[PDB]
Amino acid sequence: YELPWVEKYRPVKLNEIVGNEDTVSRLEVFAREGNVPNIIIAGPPGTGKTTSILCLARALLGPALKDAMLELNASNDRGIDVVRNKIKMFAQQKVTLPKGRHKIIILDEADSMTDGAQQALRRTMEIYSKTTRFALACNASDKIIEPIQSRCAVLRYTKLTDAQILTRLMNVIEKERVPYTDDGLEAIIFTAQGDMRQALNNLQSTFSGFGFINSENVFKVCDEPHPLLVKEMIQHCVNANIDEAYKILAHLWHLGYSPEDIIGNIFRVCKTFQMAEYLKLEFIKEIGYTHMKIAEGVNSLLQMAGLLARLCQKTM
Amino acid sequence: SLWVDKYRPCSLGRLDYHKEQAAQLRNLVQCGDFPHLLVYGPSGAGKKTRIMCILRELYGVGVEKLRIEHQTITTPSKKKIEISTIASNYHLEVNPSDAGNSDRVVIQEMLKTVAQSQQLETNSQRDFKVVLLTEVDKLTKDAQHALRRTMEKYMSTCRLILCCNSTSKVIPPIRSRCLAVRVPAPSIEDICHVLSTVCKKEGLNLPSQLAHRLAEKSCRNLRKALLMCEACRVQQYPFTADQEIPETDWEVYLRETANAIVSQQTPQRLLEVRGRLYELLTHCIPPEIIMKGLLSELLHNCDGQLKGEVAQMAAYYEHRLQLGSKAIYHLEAFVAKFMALYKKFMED
Amino acid sequence: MFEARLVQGSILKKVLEALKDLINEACWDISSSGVNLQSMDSSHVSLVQLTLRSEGFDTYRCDRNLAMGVNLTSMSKILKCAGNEDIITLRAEDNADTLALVFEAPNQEKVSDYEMKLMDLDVEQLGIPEQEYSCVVKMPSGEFARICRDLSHIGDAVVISCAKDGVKFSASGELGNGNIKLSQTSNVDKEEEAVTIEMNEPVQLTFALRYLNFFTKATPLSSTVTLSMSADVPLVVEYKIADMGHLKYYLAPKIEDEEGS
Amino acid sequence: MFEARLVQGSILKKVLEALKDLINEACWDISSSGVNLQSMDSSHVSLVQLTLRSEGFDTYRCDRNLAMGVNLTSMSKILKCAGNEDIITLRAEDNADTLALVFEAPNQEKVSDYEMKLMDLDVEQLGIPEQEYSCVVKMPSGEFARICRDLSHIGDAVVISCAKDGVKFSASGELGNGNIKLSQTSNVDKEEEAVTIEMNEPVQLTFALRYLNFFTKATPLSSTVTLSMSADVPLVVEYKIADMGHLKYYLAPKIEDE
Amino acid sequence: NLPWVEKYRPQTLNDLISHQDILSTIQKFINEDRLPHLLLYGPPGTGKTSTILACAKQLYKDKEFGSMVLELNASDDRGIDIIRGPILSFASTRTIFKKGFKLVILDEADAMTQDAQNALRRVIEKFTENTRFCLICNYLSKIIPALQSRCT
Amino acid sequence: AKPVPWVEKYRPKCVDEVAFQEEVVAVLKKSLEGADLPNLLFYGPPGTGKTSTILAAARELFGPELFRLRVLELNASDERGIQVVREKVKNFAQLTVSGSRSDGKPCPPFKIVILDEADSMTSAAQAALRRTMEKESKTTRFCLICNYVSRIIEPLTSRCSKFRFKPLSDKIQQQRLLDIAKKENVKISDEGIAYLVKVSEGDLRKAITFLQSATRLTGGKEITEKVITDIAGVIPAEKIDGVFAACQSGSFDKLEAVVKDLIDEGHAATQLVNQLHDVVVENNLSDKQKSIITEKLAEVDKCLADGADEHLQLISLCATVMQQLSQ
Ligand SMILES: Nc1ncnc2c1ncn2[C@@H]1O[C@H](COP(=O)(O)OP(=O)(O)OP(O)(O)=S)[C@@H](O)[C@H]1O
Ligand SMILES: Nc1ncnc2c1ncn2[C@@H]1O[C@H](COP(=O)(O)OP(=O)(O)OP(O)(O)=S)[C@@H](O)[C@H]1O
Ligand SMILES: Nc1ncnc2c1ncn2[C@@H]1O[C@H](COP(=O)(O)OP(=O)(O)O)[C@@H](O)[C@H]1O
Ligand SMILES: [Mg+2]
Ligand SMILES: [Mg+2]
Repeated sequence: YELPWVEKYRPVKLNEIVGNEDTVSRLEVFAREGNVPNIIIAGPPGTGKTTSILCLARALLGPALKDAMLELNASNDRGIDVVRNKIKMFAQQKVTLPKGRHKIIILDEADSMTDGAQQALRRTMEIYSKTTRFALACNASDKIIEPIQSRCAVLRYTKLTDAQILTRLMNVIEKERVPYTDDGLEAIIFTAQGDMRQALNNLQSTFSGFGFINSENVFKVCDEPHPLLVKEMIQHCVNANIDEAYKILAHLWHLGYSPEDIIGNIFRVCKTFQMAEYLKLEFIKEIGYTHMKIAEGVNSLLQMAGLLARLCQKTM
Repeated sequence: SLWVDKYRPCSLGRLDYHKEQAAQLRNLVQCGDFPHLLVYGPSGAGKKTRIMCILRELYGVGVEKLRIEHQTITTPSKKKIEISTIASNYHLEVNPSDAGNSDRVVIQEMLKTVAQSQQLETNSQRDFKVVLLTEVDKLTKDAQHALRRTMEKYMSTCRLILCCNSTSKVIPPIRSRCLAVRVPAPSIEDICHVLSTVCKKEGLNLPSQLAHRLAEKSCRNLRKALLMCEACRVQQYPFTADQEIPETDWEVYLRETANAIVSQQTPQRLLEVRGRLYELLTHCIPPEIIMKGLLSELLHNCDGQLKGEVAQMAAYYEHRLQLGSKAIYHLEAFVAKFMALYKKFMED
Repeated sequence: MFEARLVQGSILKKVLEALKDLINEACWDISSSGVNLQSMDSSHVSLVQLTLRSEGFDTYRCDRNLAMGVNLTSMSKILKCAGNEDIITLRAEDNADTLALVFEAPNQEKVSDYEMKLMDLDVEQLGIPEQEYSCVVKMPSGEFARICRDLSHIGDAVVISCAKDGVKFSASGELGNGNIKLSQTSNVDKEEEAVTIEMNEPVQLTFALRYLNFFTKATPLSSTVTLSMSADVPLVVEYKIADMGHLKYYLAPKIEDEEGS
Repeated sequence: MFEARLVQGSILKKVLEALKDLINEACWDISSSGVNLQSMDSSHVSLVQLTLRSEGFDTYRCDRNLAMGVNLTSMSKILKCAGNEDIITLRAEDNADTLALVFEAPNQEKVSDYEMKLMDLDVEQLGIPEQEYSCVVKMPSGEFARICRDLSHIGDAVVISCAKDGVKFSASGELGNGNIKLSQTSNVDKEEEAVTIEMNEPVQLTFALRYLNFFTKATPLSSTVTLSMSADVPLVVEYKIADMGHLKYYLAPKIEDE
Repeated sequence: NLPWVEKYRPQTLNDLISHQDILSTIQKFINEDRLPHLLLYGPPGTGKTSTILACAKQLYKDKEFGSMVLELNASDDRGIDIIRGPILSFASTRTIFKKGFKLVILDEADAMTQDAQNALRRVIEKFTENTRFCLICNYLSKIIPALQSRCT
Repeated sequence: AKPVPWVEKYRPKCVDEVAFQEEVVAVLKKSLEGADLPNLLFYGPPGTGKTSTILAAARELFGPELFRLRVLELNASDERGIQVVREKVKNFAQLTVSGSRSDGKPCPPFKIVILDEADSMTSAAQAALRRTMEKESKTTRFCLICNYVSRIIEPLTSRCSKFRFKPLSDKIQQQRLLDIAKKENVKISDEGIAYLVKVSEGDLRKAITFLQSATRLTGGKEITEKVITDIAGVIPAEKIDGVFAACQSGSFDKLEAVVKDLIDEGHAATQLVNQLHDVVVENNLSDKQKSIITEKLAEVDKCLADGADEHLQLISLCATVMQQLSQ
């Protein structure tokens, strides 16, 4: 009954988080000081918004965490009566708290809440701010209204640079003494894409699945289109060759890959490909157009063939 | 009172143009089993004239006693939407396209409501009653699917008359069960005929040449022609052939837009013409109408070896404006491509 | 040929109102020993076993075993046609799509024939093993129903602990805490109001309150309720349905995370 | 000038929830014979004839023939202020726009005066013909409400058939069928618990159950109901409100064929 | 008689073929009790439900199958209601019989909204040692990347 | 009586009235002895009578006693909602009767449900229909009726038996419409009947509705070519000759004249695409000219399907047929 590595290697203090260094340092300044403002943390998944908010709440409250901290989440019902009752009478309650430490309402996945939920949120966070402070977590700030981002301090978490993902990955691997190859670990970076929980789960998964951490094992337990094949496809589309890229297309189509994953890996490889900048812009526009062809419901091999033809003709 | 609607015809025998379609519709409504109608044609051709004329021929005297009712509907999301209704004691008339994404909601609920309503003294008047769907072409797909469901389930008690233009966006399987009535735009001679009639009734002596100018500048649109005639009467009662016709502000604004385009081919003139395009777009006029006006006032200037590519790019940017959601990017892309092609044309 | 006569008529109504919202389709397994039923909720958390013995019926005869699919909402409406003192005769064929219930007045004046259409269901007979329990507590039915009805206002769960003092029902919700204790009662004038506790080892388990509120609608069936509770064993709620059978429930306990704070 | 005083006021309250759901507004017609209500439902199915006789009232003054059309939901709201034992006074003048309702205590310690706004209604009086009905079944109104309520769960309509074996109610639906049967009771202890069948010709007729559920809110008024049927005529259901008066409901049978 | 598709659903991990690696890894997971939450994705009709049903019938007997496996799909109404209904109520509780982890089998799992996927991924985090989910889907790209970061 | 339209009135009724569709009779005739069948899907142009064929077929498999109890017929364009797909079929399969009849004949114990015009459903509704077919594969059999193949999705067509329904192809409809004309006392010549056949590509129902409409407008007069051209949605041929004469040689002023003279007439641009395509693929133009014109006609019909403006696109289409015709 061993715990998974996502929850086993969760940080317990605020200096173990490698996401955004200035924001983490200012959060630690507020943890040692006490008067934490209303904060909202935005960014891609896996950057560590939940562990930053949880570690801030723990380092603030301590032993009074079970009564001075309310964690409302997406798996719980968040209707109009919930923001009318649960959040309100948590914000109205009294807790014997120190001079600087304040009550915390951890509102994880605030972008999934309805409009009336945020309508009942706004007055609560403006009025009861002498006692309770809201630490919102979210993925996209567009689904949240502008007034909540106005009354909060917005903390943009970036997608993680691969170096800090490597440092945490050597920390976990040295904690487990799991053998590795280097290129397999770079394959784990490529499978992560700024999602650190995805990197940990894929490493976990892959070792339990197949011993040595080598490109073959991680690319077997994931089964995305291979970076070398799609990179050679885009390279064959660079020098105006429809046929040589079409053997790679038939290789990736007779392997049973769905067209959505094919075009997603095509765009992700085309993001970092070494070619001319205007040519990269035209390629990204055509890959986007074929991706709307896919998303509208035309998932044939001939749409991939037409994508290859358009990338070939745009290179003279 | 304006004469554009004061001298509107009532009976099918006092129509000025399309007499054969008038006789065909009169003999169609003369017998029983009046079918579902889909009336179509260009704007200003006189579709609604035929529709209230058909309503006059189908019923007795009380066909023009109209009033506005307001009906609320509920979306699947908890939100009340108030819709308008032009109604009489013999017929219904709804514009259902005012509700944008909730058009399936009104198309289900409102015609379910008027279908469940019972015709009081139904033996006295006629077998069924008629429902007008004034703007029906820009309804979405499943809204029109619920529309043909509504046409199928109440075929005995409620037939519909759908009025629109450009039926390409109207779905196929509503066109199969609806009798397609096509009203062409009246010709230059028919427009001159009705202008001469509406002037001879009101004690006027309009020359024929000015009637030809009114017809040729009305672009086969009779309401606009009678409004130009009215405005010409207001401007000057002694009518000369060399008369300054009071054109509408948005056409001459498009003419100034077009000559601002062809004057200079620089990004600063592109900024000025983008400001003019924003001023045109802010008046809630459709961008296909702006595109058509830009192409009509643009083809009077360009050389004969460049009209084809200009027309192809006009169709291309109108289509991509229809596929998109914001008009100004596609419009100013069209203007930028025209400036680039024209500066290539005079540069070589 | 399934003819089964039942003189006391509202006890089947109370049996059904116990199954009324807790389960929507169930299968009746019919043998010469009588009527059997074993079903689960749609969430697969609570198990219901209903056994009606052969000798409890007035005239029971049954040639062959019958697996019979039933929607309890349809005969929830049909058993509301039955009176409180009415005699219920159940009739079915060996290859029936039909079910006949005849409601008879005690003075033989009013006769009622009612028909239910049956549905096919796949039956998974989950054989419940005989397990010895660490704790067996018999308590009043109305007392336990009141216990869950008060504790469902505080929170959504109850912590039931059986120890040497007695049985403790606890709840902890956003309104606050709640702890109701019950001790062994030495002397009651009636045997139906006493709380009597037999023990091997003190236990402590957490249960959802929606399920217990669904369970305790079986209050007028029996005056006494037997809760059999143990570690790694479900919460057995036995109602002895007079002398004609028994209604038994099985609740899996909830997961309690261990926190040092 | 019209005043009426009645010593038992809960019977008019029971009248009120007997027809506050069936009909929304009703015209009360008072002549020297008494009070008559011949009203007609919104969905064009049911007719209701409620009559209250003069002799049962404690005192009664009526000058001219009068017709007041009152909304029964609102005047059901005003009779909910009254109790179950209070003596009730109804007052209205000859040109009355108002209805005065005075509820007095039996010990005369509480006397209550309220006012009701009245409205004008265009009333058509349907002439109910005196005709010989073939079948008359007298049975317990509590059991009759029980019959309508337990058959309403099964289906939307009942085919009921009466013959030499007695009366029979049948309903069909997606849950199944229901078929209740009553015979002629020979020996009873109370006459209100007996079932009596007067027979001329066995008849089968189908009627919607919503209106039967609506009609069975008059069951505290009478211990017995009377169900009268014949061919091609509306069904009569009848409550005897004491010796005070009667409550007849005329139901249009369902003739829909597949 | 029945159509041949329903008569030969491979009932045994022996009858099925051409999926030997999935067979080997899943039996290796289930013999040593290291099975994580599963997300089975591919084309239609390649045997996604058959292998997980044969594995669940390999683990448990027929007399205890009703309390250790809950099967849902999109024939029922799916959204934010039934994730807060049967799924977590099955997931948060213990076993009526014996001991061991449970199983939720969710066929055609790509048909739910991303709010429902966020509710389900938090349910997966909250109860893991007592519940092992199985989500069968056609397209991987309809599933949020955190949910793919939970289940293998 | 009510005025019945002559499509469902004149449809076949029995199994052998299907006008030479004996394969559809024979496959079932085999299934009578086999007492087993998978899901069915009949695709074909309408007026052929797929619904009446499956109604008489289910009458043969169950009988008139079991027809109203074991056959559920629903119209998919009348039941496009995802709720009524996922509730009424579930309720029909949950209410089960035995597969034994009072006549003593053997009967297979699965239900019959019919979904007519299933091609008009969307992708999500057809996916929910696939789910309903998946969960009810034991106690209720599914058959569908549609007019086109690819409008039905690939998972919905992968679990059914596909049957093509051929209509009355040639030389039968003309005398049949003549019998309808002589029965209702309708005067219409041979060329009008031939034009009625020609305006509908293999569609009987379109021809009956056009004849009904033309007889309603005339009321007892001669059915000329003008009335049929008006009802059937045909641009008159002299407009196409004027368009080709303007686009053959000259200036852009005459094109604008004929395009603004084709929109003003009320004609749909898709009809111009269809008829201009018909007169390009049959004429004596060059292969390059025919190819460029037809590819642009396909692109113009694409953007008209997407809701673009007809005026500018008929301008551009006439511009490229001018640039192909003048050169
Ligand atoms: N900056 C980080 N440093 C170290 N470990 C991290 C970091 N970010 C994430 N992790 C690990 O990833 C796990 C999941 O992190 P979470 O904070 O839950 O992700 P998240 O920011 O909440 O994004 P969501 O909730 O999926 S949208 C944690 O338990 C850590 O083990
Ligand atoms: N590897 C296999 N070996 C043998 N039979 C197989 C195999 N894969 C599929 N089948 C057969 O295919 C039938 C259907 O399998 P399913 O598992 O129901 O399909 P699926 O993978 O769930 O795809 P869905 O349900 O349409 S998303 C089974 O009953 C088997 O008879
Ligand atoms: N025979 C006629 N006599 C007088 N006016 C006419 C006649 N035919 C058409 N018109 C005018 O032409 C205008 C056409 O407007 P309308 O019927 O709304 O067409 P559309 O619906 O296409 O805009 C009307 O305002 C009407 O007054
Ligand atoms: Mg989070
Ligand atoms: Mg499957």
